[PDB]
Amino acid sequence: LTERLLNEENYEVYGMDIGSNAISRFLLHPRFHFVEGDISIHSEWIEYHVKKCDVVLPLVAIATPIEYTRNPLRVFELDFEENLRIIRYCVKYRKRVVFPSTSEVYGMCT
Amino acid sequence: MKAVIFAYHDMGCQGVQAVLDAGYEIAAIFTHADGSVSRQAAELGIPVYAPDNVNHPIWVDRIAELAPDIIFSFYYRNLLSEEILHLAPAGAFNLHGSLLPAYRGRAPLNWVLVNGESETGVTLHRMVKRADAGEIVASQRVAIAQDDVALTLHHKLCQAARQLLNSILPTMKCGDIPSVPQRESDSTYYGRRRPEDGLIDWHKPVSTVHNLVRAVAAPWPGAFSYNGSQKFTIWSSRMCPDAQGALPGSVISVSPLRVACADGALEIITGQAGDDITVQGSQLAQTLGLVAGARLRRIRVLILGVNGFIGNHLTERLLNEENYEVYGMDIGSNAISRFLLHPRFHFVEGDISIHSEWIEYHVKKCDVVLPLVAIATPIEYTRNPLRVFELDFEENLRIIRYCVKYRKRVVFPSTSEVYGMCTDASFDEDKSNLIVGPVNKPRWIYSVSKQLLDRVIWAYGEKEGLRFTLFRPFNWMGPRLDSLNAARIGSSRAITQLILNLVEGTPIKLIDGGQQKRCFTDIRDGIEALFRIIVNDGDRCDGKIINIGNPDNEASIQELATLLLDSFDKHPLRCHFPPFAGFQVVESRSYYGKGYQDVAHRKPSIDNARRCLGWEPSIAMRDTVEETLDFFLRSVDI
Amino acid sequence: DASFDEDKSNLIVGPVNKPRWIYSVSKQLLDRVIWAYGEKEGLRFTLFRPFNWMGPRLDSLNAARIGSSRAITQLILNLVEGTPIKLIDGGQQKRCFTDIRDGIEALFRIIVNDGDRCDGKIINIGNPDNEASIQELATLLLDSFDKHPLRCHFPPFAGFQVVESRSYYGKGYQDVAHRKPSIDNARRCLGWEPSIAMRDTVEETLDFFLRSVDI
Amino acid sequence: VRAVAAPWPGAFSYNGSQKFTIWSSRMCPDAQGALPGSVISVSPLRVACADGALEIITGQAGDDITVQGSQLAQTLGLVAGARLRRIRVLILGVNGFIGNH
Ligand SMILES: O=C(O)[C@H]1O[C@H](OP(=O)(O)OP(=O)(O)OC[C@H]2O[C@@H](n3ccc(=O)[nH]c3=O)[C@H](O)[C@@H]2O)[C@H](O)[C@@H](O)[C@@H]1O
Ligand SMILES: O=C(O)[C@H]1O[C@H](OP(=O)(O)OP(=O)(O)OC[C@H]2O[C@@H](n3ccc(=O)[nH]c3=O)[C@H](O)[C@@H]2O)[C@H](O)[C@@H](O)[C@@H]1O
Repeated sequence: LTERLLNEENYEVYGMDIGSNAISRFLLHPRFHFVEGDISIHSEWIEYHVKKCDVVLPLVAIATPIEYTRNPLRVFELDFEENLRIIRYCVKYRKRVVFPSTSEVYGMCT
Repeated sequence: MKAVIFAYHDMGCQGVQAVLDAGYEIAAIFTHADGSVSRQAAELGIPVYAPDNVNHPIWVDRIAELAPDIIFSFYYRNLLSEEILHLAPAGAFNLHGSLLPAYRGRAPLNWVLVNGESETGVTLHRMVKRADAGEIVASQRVAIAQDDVALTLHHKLCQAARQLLNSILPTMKCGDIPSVPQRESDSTYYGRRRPEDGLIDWHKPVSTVHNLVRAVAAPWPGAFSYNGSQKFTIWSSRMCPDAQGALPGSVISVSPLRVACADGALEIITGQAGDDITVQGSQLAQTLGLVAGARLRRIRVLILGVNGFIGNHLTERLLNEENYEVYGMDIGSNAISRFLLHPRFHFVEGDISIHSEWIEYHVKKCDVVLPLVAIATPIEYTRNPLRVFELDFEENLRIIRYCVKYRKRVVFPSTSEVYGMCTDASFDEDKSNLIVGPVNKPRWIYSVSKQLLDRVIWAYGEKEGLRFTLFRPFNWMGPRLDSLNAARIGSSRAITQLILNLVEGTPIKLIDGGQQKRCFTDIRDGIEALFRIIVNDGDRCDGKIINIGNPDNEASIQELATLLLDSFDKHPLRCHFPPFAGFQVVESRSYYGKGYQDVAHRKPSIDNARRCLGWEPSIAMRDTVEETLDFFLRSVDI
Repeated sequence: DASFDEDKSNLIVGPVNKPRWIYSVSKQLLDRVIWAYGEKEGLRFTLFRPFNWMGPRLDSLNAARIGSSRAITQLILNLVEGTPIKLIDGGQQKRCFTDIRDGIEALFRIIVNDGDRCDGKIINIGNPDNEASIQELATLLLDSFDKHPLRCHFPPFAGFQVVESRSYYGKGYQDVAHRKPSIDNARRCLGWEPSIAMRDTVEETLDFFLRSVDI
Repeated sequence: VRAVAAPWPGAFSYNGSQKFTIWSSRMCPDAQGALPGSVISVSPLRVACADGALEIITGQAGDDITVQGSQLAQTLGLVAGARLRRIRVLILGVNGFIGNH
């Protein structure tokens, strides 16, 4: 998504993560700004940036079927709690969430 | 005769009945917790004890109270102290497994199979202070067959002991010593086997690999290797000389399972793929999915206070080594200007007194944490005791809880002042006591602080699994040790304060006589030892309280200023500075203020640093004073 | 030091691999922080260091079975449930035992603070006239047990037995051999010296804990 | 005692408050007169039941090693003796549908 929006004309993308070991190609791209952050720790840097931006895409999530039974609590505490904190940041500062739901929400649907 | 027997496992099980058969009166059998020796002596109506350490005033002064005549050691795990050996007149004799004086180590019944020995047998000898190096009394040797494995050779050598103690033992009841010393060149003390030793090396002879597999055949850990990333063991094998032109590690057949070695091939009979059941060699290569293949990021160091005494020189050393990503946090970079632009170093803005989020984030991002921020000047202890305690204890402790929570390693900086006014000849991390003055002596608000912090680290690393290593510098000094402009306040260590007195032509004060002695360590030696700890070669540092210091440099502050003055006059800029303002001895409560106290002598036990790092100091006092002087001198408007 | 002086005696503890002193070092650093406040901020304070006080209501018999119990009431438990009186590491070390009444009286005098004599000073409450050993304690304990009007209802005495340190306390323990307080600051500031002798303390402590049990 | 002797968990009881196990025994019919549960002697270690007494051949106190019945009663230290608050319920929402009942 960073490369798509970066190739597009008027997109100033701010990307938060703990590393840059896969986004190395466009790190210094003038329309891309990397920021250091963990959605579990930072409350201010994440809230600041949500104000500064227009759309928010909280792509941080643990989405591995093994981790659900392995680490059920960290799966909940990250996929739910911390992401919801970001969503309340958005309702407060009046921003749009392009939020990622999941296919697993249907579960064993007929 | 009265016999005290230290017996354990199968050997002790048989040896106790061998002594009981030889006519002896048994009045004490000592062993350990859990064929057994405890249930054996229990069902014989014998008194049997199992102490933690038999060398104990409750036990030593109650073993000789039983009036022992002989003491016999049948595979005892703990070592006996000479004071406990000399309790029986006729003496004490340990039955060792190997054919002494060979393999005089521990657990040799495995090592004989490993190397491929042809014969080995029991050897009863007289316990001396040397490790299993007494005088031979009897030796029923046993031959190792081509098929023998661990359990088989165990019961075979066990029969050898049970058979030898039916002859020499009834003869020893009369007080004879038909003993023979050991050629102290014909000795091998093979130590304990660690689990990272039953690993297979396929680039060796099949004889070697088969010898290993037999050495750890059930119920031992068993030889093992890895297909891709699946640890699988090999319980039994067959030395197949068929080379079948294949590279070491390559699978040849799947039924029979055959792996190629440097010469020939090893044929795997049984084994397990993981902790699942032991299976047939073909079924073994099935669950592994074998066909015909072979067999078998840099480190993030977080430095809190990169711009500082240690931090500057530590970042330089970690940086020169290729594979290190150092992240250094500080309020200013006014002295780390040389590597700011260095790609393998990232500076980051922060103060541990304010930031409580960025710290935690970075502790996650890194691999080892070095909270080098700490106010460590004797004057500030009495001046701002609350400031010293809040910064050096409270805030740094919060950094450590970050580490225990995120499972990082803490190379934490303890101090020499943790010992305080210690009497010991050399201050030992693991034995020296810790002496401090009363509460009305606030100079120790620093010492007590770093110590309690030490103990909390200890508690975490022990009750919660914190990876840590404590290092206690001993008066490190060199370039970049405080600043002369901040040394004018008193907030400065000893050396650069006297250098300031030479620069501005102030009398060099020698507090309270100036006759106390300390060991002065060079910066290069201390930074090498710290890096050796950080590399942590083979976990030699985990849980250890190491000690960095240079005992070759014990001098007095008068001796220090003397060596300093002679290097000042010999400097090419002595002319640029005023004439020397002389010495003058002053009260302590005249320069440090009320409530001061001091340690008179200081000598570090670098035993652990020698033992864990393969390091001993080098640069002597003279070189340090010269380089320290030079740097600070030319860093002046000239 | 023969008698521990709050204002002169040093403070000695074993190395870090002796977590017994996690308590001592903790209470001391806290002591020193109070001292700092009292001078760098003017905190009104007074520090009192009890010396093996004992009497009625000292731990519980139910919390003594876990180990969470001081020496006196632990042995009282041993004599209550037919359990041997263990004398850790010989039980031959000595401490000065202060009665509850005297210690409370000294503390009350501290709270009164007659004429600000207690401000900034580290008072020490103890009875140097009651130095005894755990061996000698347990014997004086036993001696008071059998002449008690309820000797009969409790089971027989189970004997004494010496035990290693790291068999009852575990890894990393160490102990202070002798302990005697300098009660000068108490005397000087409180007009206070101890009175009740050990036997009364032993007898009243036992008496209370004994009848505090269902029959 | 036989039904769970080694290497099975083993029978056990309480010496006041310490857990000791009985590995081997001899049901001893000589109903030597004591309360069922009283210790009769040390060597042999005997404890009374309803119809006689049980005799302790071997055993272990705590997890220290197994010994003779005599040594067991010493590590325990025995003579003729005998073997051997309400619940706080917090209700958030006490005034309501379930709570009141
Ligand atoms: O690295 C160490 O071993 C420890 O040493 C220091 O303790 P200290 O040696 O007492 O402090 P110094 O600045 O090195 O002073 C040493 C002695 O020199 C003397 N001195 C110092 C300055 C001066 O102007 N004149 C003078 O006579 C004083 O007696 C002073 O105690 C610090 O307390 C610790 O932070 C440090 O870790
Ligand atoms: O109240 C006090 O003076 C101090 O009591 C304790 O220190 P200590 O007296 O040494 O510990 P105790 O449990 O009261 O017992 C004293 C010693 O008797 C010994 N002991 C204990 C129990 C026992 O059954 N047998 C026995 O010999 C132990 O070695 C123990 O250290 C606490 O550590 C201090 O915090 C407290 O201030």
